[PDB]
Amino acid sequence: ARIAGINIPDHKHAVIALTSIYGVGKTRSKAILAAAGIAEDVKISELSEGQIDTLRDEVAKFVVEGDLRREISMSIKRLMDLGCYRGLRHRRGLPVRGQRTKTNARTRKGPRKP
Amino acid sequence: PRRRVIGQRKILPDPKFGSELLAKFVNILMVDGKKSTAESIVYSALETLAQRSGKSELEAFEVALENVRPTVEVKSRRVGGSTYQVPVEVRPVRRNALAMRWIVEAARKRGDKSMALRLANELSDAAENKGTAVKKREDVHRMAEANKAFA
Amino acid sequence: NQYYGTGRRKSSAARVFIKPGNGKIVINQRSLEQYFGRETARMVVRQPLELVDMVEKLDLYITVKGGGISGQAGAIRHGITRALMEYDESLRSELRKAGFVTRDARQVERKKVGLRKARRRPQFSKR
Amino acid sequence: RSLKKGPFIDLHLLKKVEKAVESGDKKPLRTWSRRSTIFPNMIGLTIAVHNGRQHVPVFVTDEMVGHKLGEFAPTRTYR
Amino acid sequence: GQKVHPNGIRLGIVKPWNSTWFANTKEFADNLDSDFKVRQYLTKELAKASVSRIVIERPAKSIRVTIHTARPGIVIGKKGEDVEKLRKVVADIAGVPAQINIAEVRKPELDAKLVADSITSQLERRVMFRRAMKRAVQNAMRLGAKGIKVEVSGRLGGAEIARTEWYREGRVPLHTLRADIDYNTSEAHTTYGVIGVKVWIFKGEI
Amino acid sequence: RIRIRLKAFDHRLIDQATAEIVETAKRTGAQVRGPIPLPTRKERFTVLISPHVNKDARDQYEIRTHLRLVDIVEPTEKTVDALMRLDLAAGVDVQISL
Amino acid sequence: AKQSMKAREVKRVALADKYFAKRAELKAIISDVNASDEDRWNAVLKLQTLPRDSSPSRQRNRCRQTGRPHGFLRKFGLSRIKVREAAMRGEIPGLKKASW
RNA sequence: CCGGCCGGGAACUCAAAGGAGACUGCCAGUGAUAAACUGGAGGAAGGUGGGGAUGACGUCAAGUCAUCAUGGCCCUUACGACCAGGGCUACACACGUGCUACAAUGGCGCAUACAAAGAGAAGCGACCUCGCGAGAGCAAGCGGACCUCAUAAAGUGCGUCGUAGUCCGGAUUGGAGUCUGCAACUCGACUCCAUGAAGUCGGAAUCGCUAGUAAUCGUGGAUCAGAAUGCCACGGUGAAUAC
Ligand SMILES: [Mg+2]
Ligand SMILES: [Mg+2]
Ligand SMILES: [Mg+2]
Repeated sequence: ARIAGINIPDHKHAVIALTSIYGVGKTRSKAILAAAGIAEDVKISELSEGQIDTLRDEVAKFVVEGDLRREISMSIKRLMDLGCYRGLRHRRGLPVRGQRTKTNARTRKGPRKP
Repeated sequence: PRRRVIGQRKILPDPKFGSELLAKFVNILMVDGKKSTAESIVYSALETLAQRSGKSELEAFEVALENVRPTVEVKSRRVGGSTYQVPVEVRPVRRNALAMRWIVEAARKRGDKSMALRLANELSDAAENKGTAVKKREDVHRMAEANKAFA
Repeated sequence: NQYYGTGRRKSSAARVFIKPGNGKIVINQRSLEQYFGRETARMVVRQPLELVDMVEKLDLYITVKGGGISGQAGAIRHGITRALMEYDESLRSELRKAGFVTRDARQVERKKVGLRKARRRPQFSKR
Repeated sequence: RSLKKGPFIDLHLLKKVEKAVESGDKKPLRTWSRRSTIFPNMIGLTIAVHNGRQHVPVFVTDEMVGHKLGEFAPTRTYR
Repeated sequence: GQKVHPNGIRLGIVKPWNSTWFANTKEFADNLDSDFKVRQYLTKELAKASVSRIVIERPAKSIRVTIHTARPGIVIGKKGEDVEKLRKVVADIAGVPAQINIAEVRKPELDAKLVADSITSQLERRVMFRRAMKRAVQNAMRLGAKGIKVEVSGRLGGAEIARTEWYREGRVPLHTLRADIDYNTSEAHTTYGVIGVKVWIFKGEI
Repeated sequence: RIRIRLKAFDHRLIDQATAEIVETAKRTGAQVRGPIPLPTRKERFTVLISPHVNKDARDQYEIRTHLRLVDIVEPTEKTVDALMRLDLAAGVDVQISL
Repeated sequence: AKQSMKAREVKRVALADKYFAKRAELKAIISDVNASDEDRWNAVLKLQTLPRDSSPSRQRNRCRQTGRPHGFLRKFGLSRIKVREAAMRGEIPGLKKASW
């Protein structure tokens, strides 16, 4: 309801709110509720704050919103520093997940201009 | 094909209570070859109709079967080229499949809960004539009311 | 005493044995509702029995395998037709009228060259 | 990615810089072994990465840590 | 390719095999190359001695090479010195012991390969191809043949274009899968070009 | 004692290759066990008869390799003395495994 | 079919199995979970001198008579359009055409 | 020691062969009593009952001299020969095949049921050990209805999710890896963690299909050191019309 400072995962199950949290995904929520000692069958609207602060303390061990994009940007600045092919391609605003580029990258390369 | 004039196959009756209509009722909705779950959700939806109608299933729909079933369809007679409606008598040998077809097309509708809850509510809607397959009957009646005495 | 029911329904070998005296139906040392009492073909394993006698006169001992759940549940429907032969004529002429005694020689067609399935042609272009 | 045990270094790329770590390498090097990566010893070089039509002189900063020579070679001319 | 070889579909049915031996797929290709290269060497060694057909067998790596000839007088030579010399080279190229056996044909007009070799010797001399075909077909029909289909194709007689010519005299069942027909293919490369022959002869029915 | 495992191509060849094994072992060889069908493998594949063009042209070639068991059960000496160095119905493969 | 191609298969196969392809104690025993001694380099030191003429991964594993990289099959030794012309000519033991 | 594991039977599931039986075999009839056909019992099996290889004179002088072949021509201290490296995967942009999709006849979790066809000796590898998984050690066993690849999947029971791009769906990149073969980025695949679109079942137009077919959900082979949704193949579930 308040975790992470900004995100309100209201009416989300205990681990579903953590999968929907900004920074982590599918298994880290399970890992958090296992390291904290909570089950995942009820929404966030039933667990009191006596444990929500503990969930927020336990998630303070990973990279969070403010450092997530900034570690990504540190890597991207390493790309703008080196000059390698993934810096060249990334410095032209091109799609994001592999190697094939010629015929089918149209969603993230945008529709055809002319 | 152009040569042979054969008809349809034999219809397997249902082992619970023999109903060709019900069998077709399921096999028109059948999808993808996964019939185990379809059987899990249709007979469960019909023993749940057994209370929605108060009586059994073969008579649950006979009060509404007629409502789905019209007297007319269209077949274009060509006297130089035409593509609009020309009314003709609908065949009863397949009017059953037509009636079980449009009501499952309507059963895909009303979608908020799962399948079994909604298709039986649609059966009640044809019992009290509040379905869109019930209005399809008047729609084909309108596609027949216009051009009479064609051929 | 002991009478055998054959079967080969849809690549599913039916091997049935019938005894007189009771009405138990055990599928490969497992019971009716343990395996498929509420599943596909839940009653055609009795329809041969429920055409004449099922509940307490004749008890069954089935071992059908080699396919899918539906194939195993139909292998018995066809095995009991061959098992009910202690009154061969009265059990065979009664059921041939309704069927259930044919083999249903249905074999899954193999992959045919070109045809991307048993019958599907690869997609055209025309142009 | 690459090996679990030992990064793949060619012997023509490795040794030419080994004894010149002592001296300074004085110059670009005619590298025809673009398939190997960089370790602290090779930082500061003006090496000539193979690219076909020519060999590109590339300065090796300390930031080129876990990367191979064949990656920043202009084989993708594209105008 | 509308017409299949009218023996490849009748091989293991009515007609004899030609590479008759059992083994496993660890030396099989080594047996195959040794068979092919030595078979082509023997057809390069005994062609003028008329080899109607050659059969290969590998029983327990003591192979049997059977050579069906029409003129064995020049095959054996002086009491078998040529054959005892040949037993050496086949075993050299194959690496396996070889038992070579000559077989005989009385009338050489029973093999389509043996007459196709005659056609190959015919149409490489600037001779009338009709005088070859129409003559061999009557020479075969007078001794007996319930069906014969002889085809010559290509540059025949200086056609300068693609042309096929066939002489069909009798019942040639290239579809019925109960009969026995002999058939083989040959080419003759004159200065004009190659000339291909297809010789079908139906004698046996069972 | 001689587990005889022979493998051959044809059923009208392996039958006449097993006839001699099962005949010689009764006149000399003390009541062999018997032959079992022993289902077979046929190596079914589709090999490209294709030339540079026309992928849709195929061939479906196979090799039918028959499988049979004999299993002479008794360790009789005249069995091995009758089955020392004989090979019949060429086109087959036989072995003498104790 | 090129003379040089068909000889290039020969120059590789004459030495691959004559060399490190069987002389392979310095192939896997050196490359293990053992000490991170010079061994990690000593693996590559020999291979830098070794030609890429001799490695199991290298050769195309094709037909012999043709010289053609395609059409070959692992079990035969011959390309497709030659092996079929010998097949239905009869020169393949027990190979014939059946159907289902 | 409810593992056919141990005696035992050689009934049986099944299996490789030899046969068998399906045949218009009989009957009603508009009709040239003909032919046959809708068709009835019989009938494990109804009309070529399954399906397949099988392509008839040939045709577009269709494609192929880069599968191979071999005239004719040409070059031949070069159009021959050899090494390293890049390319074919470069990309404003068309189109042609297919998987994933465009959620609730559905998604996630425990649980749990059954295939047939294949492959396996310079090759597969039970078992045990480490790991979330990928996969690394030890490595008996099989050139094979015995040992293995290899645990089939949708399924069945059940809980939850309940309409928002939401537990739908996952891609063209980040970060850390895992194997292969000298060798993984220009150029291999795979696993995990992190971000999360398009798209809300569609226009012109157009394609596949007469059954155990379509649709389909897993499996294996080939090619191979590695390298597919594809090619070819196995089987599970299982429709619709044919006026
Ligand atoms: Mg892009
Ligand atoms: Mg053309
Ligand atoms: Mg169409």
